[PDB]
Amino acid sequence: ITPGTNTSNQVAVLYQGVNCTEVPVAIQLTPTWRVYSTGSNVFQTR
Amino acid sequence: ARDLICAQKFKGLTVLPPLLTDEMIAQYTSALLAGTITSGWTFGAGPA
Ligand SMILES: *[C@@H]1O[C@H](CO)[C@@H](O)[C@H](O)[C@H]1NC(C)=O
Repeated sequence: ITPGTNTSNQVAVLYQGVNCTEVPVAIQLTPTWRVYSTGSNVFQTR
Repeated sequence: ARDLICAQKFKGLTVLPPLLTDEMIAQYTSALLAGTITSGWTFGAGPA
């Protein structure tokens, strides 16, 4: 999820169909695509 | 029994949840009924 390259470089990443807790990148495919263990607050959505 | 849903989730078949939940969809219908009952057809054309 991106506001737009012109607007900003910040991005949001959604991991579909998984708990945040069991399988974050904090502990994985696309490892360089890390966004840190906690880049921000993790939010568990449906 | 594993049902069928995550039997299908394995082998990489996934169901994306709809953007609008069931509750909000029902909320939309409730608003439509309120407009029909209280304002007739007026709310559709413009201000209720
Ligand atoms: C996995 O996700 C579900 C739904 O988001 C949640 O209810 C459940 O608690 C999670 N697993 C654990 C061990 O918390």
